[PDB]
Amino acid sequence: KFPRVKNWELGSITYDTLCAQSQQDGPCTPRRCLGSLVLPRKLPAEQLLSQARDFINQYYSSIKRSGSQAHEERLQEVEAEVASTGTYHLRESELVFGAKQAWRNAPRCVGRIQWGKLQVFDARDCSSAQEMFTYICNHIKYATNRGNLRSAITVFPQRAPGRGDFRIWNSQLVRYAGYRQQDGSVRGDPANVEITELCIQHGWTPGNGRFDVLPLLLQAPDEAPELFVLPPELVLEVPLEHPTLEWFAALGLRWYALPAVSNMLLEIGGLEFSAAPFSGWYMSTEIGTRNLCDPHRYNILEDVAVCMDLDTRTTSSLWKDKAAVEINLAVLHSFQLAKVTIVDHHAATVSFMKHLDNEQKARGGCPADWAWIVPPISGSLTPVFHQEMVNYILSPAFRYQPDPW
Amino acid sequence: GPKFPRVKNWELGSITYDTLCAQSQQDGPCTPRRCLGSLVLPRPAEQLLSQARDFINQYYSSIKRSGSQAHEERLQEVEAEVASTGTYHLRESELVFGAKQAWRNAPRCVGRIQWGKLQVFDARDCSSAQEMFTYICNHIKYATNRGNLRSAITVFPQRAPGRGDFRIWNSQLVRYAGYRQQDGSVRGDPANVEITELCIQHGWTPGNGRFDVLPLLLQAPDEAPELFVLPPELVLEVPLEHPTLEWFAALGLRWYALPAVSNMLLEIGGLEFSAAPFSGWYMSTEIGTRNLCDPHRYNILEDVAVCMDLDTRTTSSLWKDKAAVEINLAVLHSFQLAKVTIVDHHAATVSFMKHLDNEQKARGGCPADWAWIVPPISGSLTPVFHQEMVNYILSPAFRYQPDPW
Ligand code: HEM
Ligand code: HEM
Ligand SMILES: Cc1ccnc(CCCCCO[C@H]2CNC[C@H]2Cc2cc(C)cc(N)n2)c1
Ligand SMILES: Cc1ccnc(CCCCCO[C@H]2CNC[C@H]2Cc2cc(C)cc(N)n2)c1
Ligand SMILES: C[C@H](O)[C@H](O)[C@H]1CNc2nc(N)[nH]c(=O)c2N1
Ligand SMILES: C[C@H](O)[C@H](O)[C@H]1CNc2nc(N)[nH]c(=O)c2N1
Ligand SMILES: [Zn+2]
Repeated sequence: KFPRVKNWELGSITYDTLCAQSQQDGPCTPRRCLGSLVLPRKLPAEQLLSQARDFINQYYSSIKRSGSQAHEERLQEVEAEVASTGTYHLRESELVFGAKQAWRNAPRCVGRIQWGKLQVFDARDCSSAQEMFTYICNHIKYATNRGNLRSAITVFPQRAPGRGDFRIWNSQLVRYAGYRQQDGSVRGDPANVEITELCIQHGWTPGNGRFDVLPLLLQAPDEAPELFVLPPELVLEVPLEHPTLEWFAALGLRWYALPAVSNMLLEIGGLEFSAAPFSGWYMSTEIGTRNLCDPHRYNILEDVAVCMDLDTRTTSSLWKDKAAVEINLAVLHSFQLAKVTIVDHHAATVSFMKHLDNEQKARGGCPADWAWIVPPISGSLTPVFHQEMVNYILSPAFRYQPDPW
Repeated sequence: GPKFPRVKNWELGSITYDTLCAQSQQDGPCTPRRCLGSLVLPRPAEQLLSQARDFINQYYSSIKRSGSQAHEERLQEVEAEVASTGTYHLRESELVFGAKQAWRNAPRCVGRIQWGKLQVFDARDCSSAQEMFTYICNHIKYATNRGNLRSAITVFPQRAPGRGDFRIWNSQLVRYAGYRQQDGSVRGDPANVEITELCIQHGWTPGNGRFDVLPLLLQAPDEAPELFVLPPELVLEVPLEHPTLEWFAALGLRWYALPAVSNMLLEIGGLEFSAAPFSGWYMSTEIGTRNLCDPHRYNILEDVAVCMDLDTRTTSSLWKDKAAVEINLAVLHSFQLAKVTIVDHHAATVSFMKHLDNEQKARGGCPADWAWIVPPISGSLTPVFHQEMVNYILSPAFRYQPDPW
């Protein structure tokens, strides 16, 4: 009736009962599993009222004031506001609780042990792209904290029935340019070709390097996006070198300290926050393995292998595996040297097992997407490989949304 | 778009639609509410007839005689036989076709580019445990072929009306003993503790090494199972050494050549072959990553990292990743030196991508279990990591079944 969940390394079993709290359908059916898909195909008063009620219930329960006078009266306010206006507004503490919960509920995040520690900036009094820019700079400054990174989210004004959304066009707050060449190849980050071209077209003067930090395209409702250059001093970067391989630094590779996602929608109690960028810190495999070694990213494996004089002629010398390990080591080494927060995939997955255990006792379950939780190198060397996981959508939630153009 | 799952490759940017999933007649464990794709384990007159009719239609399509006189005569023959006996029997060529199709349909197999090349040993005349042993030995000789391995399956009599099943008790034809020690530790393969203890219960005199080959426990209908020692000359093994680390040979590690699953049930047109062991050749990660490095298997990572002089006190030295690469390289190198067929995870996943493309054209999709297809080291370094996959159950199929004890 409820899934039995087993860890195959330790032989232990739990039962997920939290999944019964889901009211939002994923992509799978009994005929076929679509759990490996990156995006869903997918991309009213009575229904808003019930999501609103359920969330306010979640909130008064968390502060143990469930059933109290304040609880009853808050349910009255939400109802009164919805019945008259078709929408409502959260109190700041509710917002803070909802933001933490959305992160707690995020199935693709291996960093959730940290979920209770989140600085929430209320930017709902934002009324212009210029104001968005100031809030975003304050966030970057707070979060970066000279390398001692602190989790944060900034929440811009919710979507409203009448008008366009507040949006940040960039997928992250820091992104390196990707310049398409005559010969179809890319200079810089192939993942950002399209945003790079949008920036240029809205007036940005492009450089010509592999690691040019992009400007931000910020959009206030029903207005053209505006371009804002991040002051170079706010964007902490880490030059990559290797503990033992001297030539590695001569690759001139680097990455930014702050992973801040800015294209996801935050849904809390039926309300939708179309711009609500959040940041934590990197797990090294995001940089070392994916951003640098994906064939459709910086694609440096071969280059590194040749520098290592590895036998490139044949897959069976495991040249790819050997080069990837060294690149992941260089990332860890460099971030440690620069005193910038980072976590390796072993430490991260161990803390996630602890999180799974915490959540079992607290909530009777934890929604997790095995394909995203298990790291991109050394999967079975981490405890999460051997752990069964149930994936489902709880609300508050972070969600994908269409690109504004 | 088409009303079938859309399937994307994120490396190449290419898109397909899976129409083959419509042919699924059996539910997996997922629902709209929660994905359970990461679970290792899942869970007749009128029913049999339709399963039979379906398989016969499959057979006649595969030979392009769909709707033909022979086709309608076979259908009639099948229902008459079911009508008077409650069961029916496959023609030889139907068995060969059904076995290949069960392999082709197996979502957890990365080796399926080879599916059309299977030697099908028909053993449906077998009537004793002694004869099972002869068949199995012949299978082992043929499949091993002095290290030039050839895929094969031997099929024993199907399940019958209230009569007992043919079963091989061992989970594989080759398994190393796992001896529980006084201190609670295990000498040998911890995977095989239960089967080892069953062997001793049935009169096997145990050894005391890390790599003692187990005897087979074989069961003819309604008989206690009988014990048979494999003649050592039939069991090809590869001593493990490393191409540059000279001390690696001194570890005395080894693995057997022939991976041969013996506990699975082969289902064809409603008929159930409870003993139908099949074999191919290893992908190297199966030995060097899982069998040697799993914490609950030989668990050699630390020992090898110490020999390599790694810093095992901190996760961030990537000592685990480095040791695993070398163990994997030692597996590849040693199999190559010994002239025993093996495939590395790069070559294997490349060939699985070719298989995906052949099957798109031939059948409009391919059922695939992403968590199983992606190798347990170097995941995103292989092309399959970036390939979305649709998982569903087609028949003919290999299924898990209860242990006979
Ligand atoms: C505290 C440090 C954190 C670490 C080490 C971490 C770790 C990770 C990793 C490795 C991923 C997968 C990224 C990828 O493969 O591209 C991820 C995804 C994600 N994380 Fe975290 N996380 C952290 C904090 C946060 C915070 C503060 C939030 C929100 C408040 C968050 C919410 C999410 C969401 C929604 C995803 C999925 C992103 C997507 O689908 O594009 N995480 N996390
Ligand atoms: C030809 C060489 C082959 C290679 C390299 C290969 C590769 C593999 C690998 C790596 C696995 C996963 C094993 C694990 O993680 O423990 C697997 C599973 C599987 N393969 Fe193959 N395969 C081959 C041939 C075959 C053959 C001949 C058959 C049957 C006719 C077969 C059917 C299966 C099935 C049913 C599974 C799932 C086993 C289970 O769930 O226990 N494969 N294959
Ligand atoms: C807070 C935090 C901590 C550690 N890392 C990060 C960065 C996460 C980057 C996730 C980017 O995901 C992109 C690129 N690869 C899969 C794809 C999934 C996706 C698709 C869409 C439409 C939006 C989105 N945010 N994510 C953020
Ligand atoms: C033909 C071939 C080619 C390459 N490799 C192989 C070996 C496959 C061995 C798979 C063993 O599976 C076991 C051990 N790990 C997960 C678990 C799944 C499982 C469970 C059960 C009850 C039966 C079974 N056959 N498989 C076979
Ligand atoms: C197709 C497949 O689902 C896709 O490659 C996923 C696999 N697992 C992942 N896991 C994480 N953390 N991030 C990713 O981008 C991906 N990509
Ligand atoms: C819990 C998880 O499903 C389990 O550890 C799976 C993951 N992927 C796998 N993939 C393969 N090929 N073989 C396995 O045994 C497993 N184990
Ligand atoms: Zn699923």
